[PDB]
Amino acid sequence: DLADRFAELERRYDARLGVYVPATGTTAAIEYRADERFAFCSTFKAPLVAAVLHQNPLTHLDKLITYTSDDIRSISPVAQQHVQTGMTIGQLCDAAIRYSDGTAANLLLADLGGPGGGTAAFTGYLRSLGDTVSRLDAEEPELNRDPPGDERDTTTPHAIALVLQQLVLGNALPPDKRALLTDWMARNTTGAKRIRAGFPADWKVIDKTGTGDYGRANDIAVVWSPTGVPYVVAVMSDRAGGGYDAEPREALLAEAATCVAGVLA
Amino acid sequence: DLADRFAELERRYDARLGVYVPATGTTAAIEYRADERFAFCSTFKAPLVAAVLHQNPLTHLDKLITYTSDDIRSISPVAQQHVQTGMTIGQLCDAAIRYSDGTAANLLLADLGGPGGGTAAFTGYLRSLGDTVSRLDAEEPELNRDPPGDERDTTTPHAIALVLQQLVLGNALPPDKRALLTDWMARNTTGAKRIRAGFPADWKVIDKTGTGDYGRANDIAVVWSPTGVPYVVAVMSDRAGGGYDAEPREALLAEAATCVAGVLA
Amino acid sequence: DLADRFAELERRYDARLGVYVPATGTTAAIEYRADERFAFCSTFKAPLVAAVLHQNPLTHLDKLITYTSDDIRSISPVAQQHVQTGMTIGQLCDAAIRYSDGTAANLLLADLGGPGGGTAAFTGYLRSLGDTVSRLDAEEPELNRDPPGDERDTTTPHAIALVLQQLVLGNALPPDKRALLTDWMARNTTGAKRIRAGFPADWKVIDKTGTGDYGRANDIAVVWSPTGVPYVVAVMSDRAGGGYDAEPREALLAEAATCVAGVLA
Amino acid sequence: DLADRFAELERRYDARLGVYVPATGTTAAIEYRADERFAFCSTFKAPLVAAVLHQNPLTHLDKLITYTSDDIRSISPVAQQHVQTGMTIGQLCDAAIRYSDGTAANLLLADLGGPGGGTAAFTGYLRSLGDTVSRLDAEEPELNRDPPGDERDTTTPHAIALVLQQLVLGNALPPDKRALLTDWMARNTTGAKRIRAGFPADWKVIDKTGTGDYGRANDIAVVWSPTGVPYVVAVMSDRAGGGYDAEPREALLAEAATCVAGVLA
Repeated sequence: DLADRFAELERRYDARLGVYVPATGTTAAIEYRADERFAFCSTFKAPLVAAVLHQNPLTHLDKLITYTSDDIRSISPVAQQHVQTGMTIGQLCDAAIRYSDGTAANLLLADLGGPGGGTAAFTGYLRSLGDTVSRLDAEEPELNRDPPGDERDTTTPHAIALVLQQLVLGNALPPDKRALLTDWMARNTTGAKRIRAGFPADWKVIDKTGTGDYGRANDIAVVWSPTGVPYVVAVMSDRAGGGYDAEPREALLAEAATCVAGVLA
Repeated sequence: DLADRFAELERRYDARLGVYVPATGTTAAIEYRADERFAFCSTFKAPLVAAVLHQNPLTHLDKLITYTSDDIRSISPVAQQHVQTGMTIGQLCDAAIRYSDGTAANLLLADLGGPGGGTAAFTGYLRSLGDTVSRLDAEEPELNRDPPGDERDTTTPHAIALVLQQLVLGNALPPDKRALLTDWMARNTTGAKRIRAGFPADWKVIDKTGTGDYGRANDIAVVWSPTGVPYVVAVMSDRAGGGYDAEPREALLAEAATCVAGVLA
Repeated sequence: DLADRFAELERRYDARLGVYVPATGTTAAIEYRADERFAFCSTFKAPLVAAVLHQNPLTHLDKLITYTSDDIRSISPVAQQHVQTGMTIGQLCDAAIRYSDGTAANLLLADLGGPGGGTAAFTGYLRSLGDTVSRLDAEEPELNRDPPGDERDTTTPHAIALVLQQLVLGNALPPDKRALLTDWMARNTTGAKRIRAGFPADWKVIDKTGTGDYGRANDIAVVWSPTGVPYVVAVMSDRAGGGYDAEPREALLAEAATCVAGVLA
Repeated sequence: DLADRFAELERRYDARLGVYVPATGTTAAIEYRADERFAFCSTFKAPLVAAVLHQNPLTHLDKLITYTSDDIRSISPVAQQHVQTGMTIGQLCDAAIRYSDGTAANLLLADLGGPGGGTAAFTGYLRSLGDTVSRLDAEEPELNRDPPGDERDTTTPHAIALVLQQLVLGNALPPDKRALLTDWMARNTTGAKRIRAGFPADWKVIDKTGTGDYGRANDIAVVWSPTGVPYVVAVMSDRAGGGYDAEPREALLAEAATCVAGVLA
């Protein structure tokens, strides 16, 4: 059936594929390696922003945060420009979602506080919505470099999809803060060739990508059918065995998204 | 296999759906009511141009054709504007494909000459390409309103797909004339909500639409995978039971195109 | 001076140009041969529909009208298809506006009744909105062939623009009937290369074209600025020197429309 | 008389507008603050690509360039995705023009070599084409935030228009290399709401945008009339008085482009 093409796509792209689509009232749940651990990568920035939103008032977005030149460690296209000006929490939220700003993510983790620079506070927030599997242990860019098989900084397509469903479609945030998260994901600039490229243009797509070593390429997304029916699509992939320097294949994520669209149509 | 979704689409739209995709080297052929007769409607204008292209040298496209106001007996968005100046054979080809100009099609049939105002000459050209099923018996706009069950002005998704394959992908025309047909189909303006709306934007789509009474809506097309693999997609549909004035449902054709796209990925 | 470009366009196209744009609160009125008589041609079909709407209830649109093949005298892409079934008043309104159906216009004129097949009743309707200049004396297609200098079947850009302003922007019709006129004019299919081709795509354009002998080409339209400010643009032209068979030049109307857009910007 | 509308637009938008259109054989040059200095912003990426093309054979476009995470110090929608794989010189040209990739621009400046990371080499190339005014002193993103009144990283509408004319319309590049520059500018994705939005759709538009702080918004472009006559349109604007955080107003550039189109018609 459909689980055979996923294995076919795995051969043609030499990767390990993970797909989960939560079941709705009208459709059944799509699963393929759904409960196998994949690396969070940049996709954790999606619940991270929601974590800052959940515990703090809206005025917290206007707090100005200053940082130094030693604080930049990974790709940070926005943090590099404001070393003298500083950035507000809201600007750090925009950078972490739409541009995958690594340094902005580290500062938002620090805003959560606690041990591990906010990693313990973040996974603790992950447990509050019922995710007892995911875990964040390092910061950027260390979380992208974990060896295969290591359980640190990992989630699963099943686990990450249900969190995103509660955050965008559920009641994990008041409408209030919920529309801020959704709007940042709608104007994302880093995922044009992934799940968005696999769905027809008349489908609305909001997403948050993830990319790391060992050919790791992820994309969590919420799509809307042309009639307005929403779905949650979690697509993760790595190429463990091809080495640390294995190139990630975005086409595999886009090809799998077309397979999912064929079923939901 | 895929034929369960197609039947689950016929009930939702109160229509009869026909789908055929010729098999390539790596994939099998998709069929659903593939050998059932559907009305040609305006889709015959695509091989009609190929018949005029095939029978004449390239310089024949510069021949000026004159017509009167009585020749405008159907929707003719381009021929209606040049009644005083006349239009060349090449302009008649452009209008019949990109705008589905009914009057332009009738003049091109006259250019083929012969009995039935060129209908016998057109069906003969279809027989030369191996099409032993299709038949054109009337002109515009009579060909659209044949009663259900009548075999006049009908083809089948199997027959029309194999005809289109020889014209675009095969060698039924020399390269110079073949590129003229493909470009006219690429710049079509009437199929934005059919097969084009069912495939992702990174797939190239050239098509020719057809629409008539009894909720008739067809779309023949050639699609190109993002890597460059070509496919032929014939989608035809009617709702004859709903009556002469039944609206055609373009969403059904776009939804079926998304189901097919999921398989070709 | 904008009136120099209009005379420059007249020299470059070998034509006589007429332009009138009613003055709004913020802009001055554009005039060029504004009070010179030009042939109505198909542009009279816009106030003709308003005449049937104004004098008759909405239920009158469902009345079925029967006609014979001898009643088809002018370009009639829709009346030719429904000669056996007949057409309702509402369909005759649709045909007369979106496709410039000549036969549908004659049948709508007959619906106004009176002497001259409804021409005297129609000009009487023009007098009710304050237009003491325009006059319709013949039917289709005779009104398109009046010799130059003849005052029959003529209007002026000044007169026709102020009439159109009352019908779309004014209170000449109640809201329920006004929306029917605007919707047919918005989905017009015969004016894509005239006023529409001269304004940028972010401007909304509704129009009704006219074309006749002696190189007659007209276009009356209501445009909306990207911010929502409405304007009325009347553009008419003929080439009463190139002879009876002189080709009309659509580019002249489109070029003049870009000149007007430059002033309203 | 066009400079009065430009002055009204400056008051309407709280901005300073600069417009220059080089004179052709039949038309005179349009000027408004044509010799006043405006900030280059991203518009320098167009002649920068031409400088790299000019100094190297076509095979140099295949040279692979590698970079680190610190090379991403600005918005780089393409360079952020290929930091692991590296990008050839040709992709850097595509990214710097079609996506305004800041990091791709910095790498191309480095390919020119010399003092100042290639800025001195770039300004030298402008002097070879006769540009005695422009000057590039910094890299991205420092060049976008020079204080008002500072002459660094500035050009003029007069100077930038003549440079673009030599590169697209002149002989500053051989035909094989000229078509590469022209094709990249035709497929631009960042200028849909500027000069392109001010010209009618039947005009061909290739452009390169620029945006920075102090409300800086630029668009240099080459437009083609529907008959095929080309024009060069340089439109620059800033709102320095409103401060560093002043919003740029794209509508002003699109509105001014509509004023120019009315004159060139």
